[PDB]
Amino acid sequence: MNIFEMLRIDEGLRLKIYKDTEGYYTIGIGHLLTKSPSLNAAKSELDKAIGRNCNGVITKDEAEKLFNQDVDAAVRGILRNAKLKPVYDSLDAVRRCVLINMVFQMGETGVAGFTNSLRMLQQKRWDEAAVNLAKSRWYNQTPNRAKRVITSFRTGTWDAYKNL
Repeated sequence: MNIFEMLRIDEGLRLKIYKDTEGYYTIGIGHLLTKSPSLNAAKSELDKAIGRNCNGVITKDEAEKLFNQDVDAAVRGILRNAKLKPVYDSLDAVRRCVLINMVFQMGETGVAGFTNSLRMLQQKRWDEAAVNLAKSRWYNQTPNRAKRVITSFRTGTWDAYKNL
């Protein structure tokens, strides 16, 4: 299991513009297009992102390209962020993927806000950190995904995804 497979499980693949869990216009593998209520705004962002007139629809290849970009941008974001970098550097391979999953979903800024949890992961207090992470809007809103993530940090293995 790797970061792409893991995110492909959590986000799904959709080749037509759709609304995410929060109501935002999204495409492919969790690629947010716009927070704007306008489907047109969305289709506009899409064409700009793909470089073609897509009329709200993309190909598998195009979804994967956006996916490649997104994951890269997530890793680079972590590496450039003063709060995240040290956490990431302190973690093992599996847990690093897990942090990436969070950043892909909620953005750098969003994860960097989880001060206490970050500190606990840094300290390798797995159980404590799992309980702290569970006390969030994130968890309450997407509990099945959050639980997979939390369990992954908890055990440091891919069991939660070997199911799926």
